Amino acid sequence: EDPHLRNRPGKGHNYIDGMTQEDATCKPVTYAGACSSFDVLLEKGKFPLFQSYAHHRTLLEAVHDTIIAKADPPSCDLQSAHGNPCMKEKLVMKTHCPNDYQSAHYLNNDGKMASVKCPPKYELTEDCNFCRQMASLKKGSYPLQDLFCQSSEDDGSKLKTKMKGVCEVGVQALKKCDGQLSTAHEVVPFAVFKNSKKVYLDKLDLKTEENLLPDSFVCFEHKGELKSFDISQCPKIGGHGSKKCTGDAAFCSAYECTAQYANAYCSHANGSGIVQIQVSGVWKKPLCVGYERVVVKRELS
Amino acid sequence: DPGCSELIQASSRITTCSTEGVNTKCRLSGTALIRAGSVGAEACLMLKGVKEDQTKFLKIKTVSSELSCREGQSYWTGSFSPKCLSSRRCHLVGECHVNRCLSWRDNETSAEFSFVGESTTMRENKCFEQCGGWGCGCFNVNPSCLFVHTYLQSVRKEALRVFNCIDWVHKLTLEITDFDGSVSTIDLGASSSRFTNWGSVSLSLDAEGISGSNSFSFIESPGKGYAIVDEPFSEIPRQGFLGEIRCNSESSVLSAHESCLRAPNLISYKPMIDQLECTTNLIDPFVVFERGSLPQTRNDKTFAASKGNRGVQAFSKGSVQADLTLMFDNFEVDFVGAAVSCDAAFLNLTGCYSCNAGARVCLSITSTGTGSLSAHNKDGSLHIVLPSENGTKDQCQILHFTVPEVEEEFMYSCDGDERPLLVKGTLIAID
Amino acid sequence: FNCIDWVHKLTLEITDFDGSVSTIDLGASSSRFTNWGSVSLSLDAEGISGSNSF
Repeated sequence: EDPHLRNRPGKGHNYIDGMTQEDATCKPVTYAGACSSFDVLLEKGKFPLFQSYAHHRTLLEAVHDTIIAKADPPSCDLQSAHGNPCMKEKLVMKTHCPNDYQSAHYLNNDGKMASVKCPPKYELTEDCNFCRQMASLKKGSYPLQDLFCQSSEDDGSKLKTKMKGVCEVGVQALKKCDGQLSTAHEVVPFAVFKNSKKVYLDKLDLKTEENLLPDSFVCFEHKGELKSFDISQCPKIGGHGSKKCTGDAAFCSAYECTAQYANAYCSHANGSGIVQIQVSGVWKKPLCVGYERVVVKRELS
Repeated sequence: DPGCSELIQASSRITTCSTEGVNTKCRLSGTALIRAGSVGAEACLMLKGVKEDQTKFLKIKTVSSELSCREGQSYWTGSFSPKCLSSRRCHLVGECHVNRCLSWRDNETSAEFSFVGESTTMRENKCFEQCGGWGCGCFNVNPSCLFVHTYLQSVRKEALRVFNCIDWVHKLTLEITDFDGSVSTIDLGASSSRFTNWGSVSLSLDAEGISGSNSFSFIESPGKGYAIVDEPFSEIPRQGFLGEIRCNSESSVLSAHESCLRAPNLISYKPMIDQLECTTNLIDPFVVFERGSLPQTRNDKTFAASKGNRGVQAFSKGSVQADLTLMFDNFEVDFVGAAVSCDAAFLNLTGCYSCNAGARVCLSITSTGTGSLSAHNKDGSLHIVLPSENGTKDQCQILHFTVPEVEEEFMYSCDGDERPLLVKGTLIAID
Repeated sequence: FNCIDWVHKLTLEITDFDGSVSTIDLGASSSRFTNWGSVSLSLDAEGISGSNSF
């Protein structure tokens, strides 16, 4: 159970159209390279969600996995005039972000990955509204919200945001408040299904069903100091693979292991498996559960 | 057959509506009071939109009258058997000393049994004095020591959570039916408060209340029935009473964790040179659990377990006299203005008059789609609301009367147009 | 020495299923250690009061 927070299952891509200037050190994501769209997620005591779900995908990797659609335009230009579609959705996200950045991705209303862009030479400010002039400039994207991603094909397009006591949150127009309302800033989690809308969460109820999954094992190497290798190259029971790998009872109980004859050591991961959600009193399997800090307009007499 | 009985109308102080896309969306925000029903009878708050056919229903069905118990101080007890490990060692060899084996500390691990480890299993270290010379097994004339490393092990394959009661809470299990159609089941006890999607419910008026449960302790068994003990609850883990070796969780009892509490100096010992017979004298909880297994009647009631939820309850033989308090947290209630029509037919009438049980009615509603039927008399005494469905379906609800010779013409309307309907039937005197 | 209480001890000669004979003893609510598991006396309604003054 060695903590390896660099191995990315699936595609492992972190780039958006219109600003593909990070496809050299982040396509795919491995131990080699420097990408600001992944190195900021490995901070100590800052992002506990990504540290808990280390062996899971994110948002950009979910978009590049051909399992969810992207916003149009995917990269709104903050430099052009006559407004832009990416203004009313990001202006309400009153959060902090460091400087020397050029992009910031988030979730819109249609459940799509909406991001911005900054052509050379412009950098984001403290809020991220406009771009100003400029030391190295991080050409990646700073995640404004903490979330994860996983593989799921469960239906749920007719399920929208179900909140109680809140008339308007973020930018979506939920229930109609005939009386008054109080403007406040609170942290409200959200969720997303397979081709649905941005369903906010009021009672965060998550669980992890750890099962024998291919993305829950990390293979090492044999020299004669145990570095990572790959998990998709280990042979299976009745199948075929490259170099032979072995391990404990978990790796040998599902795959093939020869111990001495094997050339790799496959060990069990930590904090990975089937993750479901509890919304509308029923258990569902979403794509990614996250949270954000936006404007919350609750009810008031 | 049993349906809504206490049918009241919502006041206009907290009732509002707004037309959005030719759809009257009624909204409620306030506190309303409704009369609770008896066993079988139901209660619902009928909503009034902006016209006749726009009328919903919030029917709530009462399961039965339960008397739940209030928990508080509890602990996890169980049976345990010690495993003594003796190892006699001569003097001047290792740690066998005449002045060290006598004043031997419990937290210190002896060298003769340090290979076991410093795990979380309940253990203790003793030290007895034996003999010396060639008469037992030594070389010096000084007496030898006896290193003892006794550890506890779990005997019973299951644990029990012995709790107590301080008051009997009269809990009423309710099955609230929402306006859209989502059926939810909750419960209200004495002054409990349960939040829902459309607001929150709470019980106000109470009636049954057994007083005198502080001198009785209960036994809970996971997966099986409960029990009852006829003695006051014990808290101090002393010797003799129930709870000599207790813990705080099921894993702390099934695996014997060090977090459990026990009485100091409770394991006996019998030093026999090289032999050892360590034993305890704890009371077996399964003895009282079997001698007092539910059902166990007391005075004039019947104590039993609950169905579904874990917890002790009680059954009584009294009536149901309570008042339910409703609350709406701005719940939007929409209804299409183009309702469907349907015709009703009389079937039978059997029940009682001037009683809490009321009298059930049989009505055959034949329509073309899912709608809502509204019927009202002339003197303004009763009102009938039945959810209309497609095809010929059998409906009806509880209708209370004040005369055994029921004879009153009712006018039912499904979408605005009213139709006459005459009902009849005899009833019996039920108090 | 003295005696604080008279423990009703019952010397039992438990015979296993195969035929192994084991002689043990059980008093009040004491438990022992046998090859087939463990055994302990349950009900006990026999005792002699007034033993501290002897």
